[PDB]
Parts: sequence; structure tokens; C-alpha cells
Amino acid sequence: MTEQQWNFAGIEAAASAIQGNVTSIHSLLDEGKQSLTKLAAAWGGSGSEAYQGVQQKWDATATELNNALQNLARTISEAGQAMASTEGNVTGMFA
Amino acid sequence: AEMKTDAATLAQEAGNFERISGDLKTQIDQVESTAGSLQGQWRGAAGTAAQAAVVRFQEAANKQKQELDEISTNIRQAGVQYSRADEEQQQALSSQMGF
Repeated sequence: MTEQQWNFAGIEAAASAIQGNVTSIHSLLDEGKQSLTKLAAAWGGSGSEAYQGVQQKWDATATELNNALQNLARTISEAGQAMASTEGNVTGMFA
Repeated sequence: AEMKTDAATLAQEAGNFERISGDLKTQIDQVESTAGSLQGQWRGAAGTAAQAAVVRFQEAANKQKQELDEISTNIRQAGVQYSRADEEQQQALSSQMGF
């Protein structure tokens, strides 16, 4: 209360939130990716370099945020997984 | 197949996309915020490991947020600005929409 900087009941579930949020983007991307080709026409055809630059640009930042999410949840999830468990038992050491 | 780029099809895909973009952004923001609690609690390694992962992801969040809107708008520029324009029967109930 004194500081909402990070509530125990928050940072605790925070990780769990990252996981769900991680997968969310995992699928979301797959969801939008479908609209990419379906919207490709919006770029004036799907066989146009235009839509192409969008595809790569999509997958670009995509995997970028997807990976960052994984690597993030990889060290975050441990919050209530390892971090909580005990020191030295964090992914850092434990495979 | 129904159409190629027909504003009808695009709108059909765009409208479905906007949701993905929004949600995607919603989830991203969720992490960006949630991570706040993480970076606010760590004990070496897990700290920089995460804190960093938060930086990379964060900086990437924007990158995505950009390609999200840009793409979400790319449809608008495609010529998709009239699809759900079915307010024909709107003013109808509207009249009976009050007391």
C-alpha cells in the first residue's frame, strides 16, 4: 500500500500474467498474420512488393516482441517459479 | 473465393484484424506494465536478465505497436472506410430510443 511500485500479490501473479500475455501475442500474431495475407489485397494484391514489405515488417517486430516476450517470461515466469523457490535455483543456473 | 480486395472483404478482414492489433497491443501493454512489478523486484541475474528482457521487449513493443497501427491503417488507405455503414435502420430505433 505504502507503495504501489510493485505489490507482492502483483509481482507474484505478474509473471503468470506475462506467460498468458506471452502466449496471447504468440497466437495473436498468428491471428493477425492471417489478416495480413487477407489484407494483402489492401496493399494492392498479395503478389505486390508493397504487401511484402508489410509481411516481413509484421514478422519482423513480431518475432522481435515474441522472442522478447519469451525471454522476458523466461526470466519473469521464474518469479513465482524459481525466483520464488530459492536463490541459485533460478533459470540462470537451473536448466 | 468471394473477393480480392473488395472493401467488403478487406473490411471483413480489417475489422477482424483491428481486434488482433488491439488485443495484441492490450497484451503487450499488459506485459510492459506487469513487467513493471518484475523489474521492481529481483535479486541479481533474474534482475538484469528480466529487466533487460523488459527493455528489449519494451523497445520492441513500440516497433510492433507501430506495425500494428500502420498495418491497421494500411487497410484504411486501401479504401476501406465503408462497410458497417448500415445505419440505415439506425435512426429508426433511434427515434424510439429514449423515454
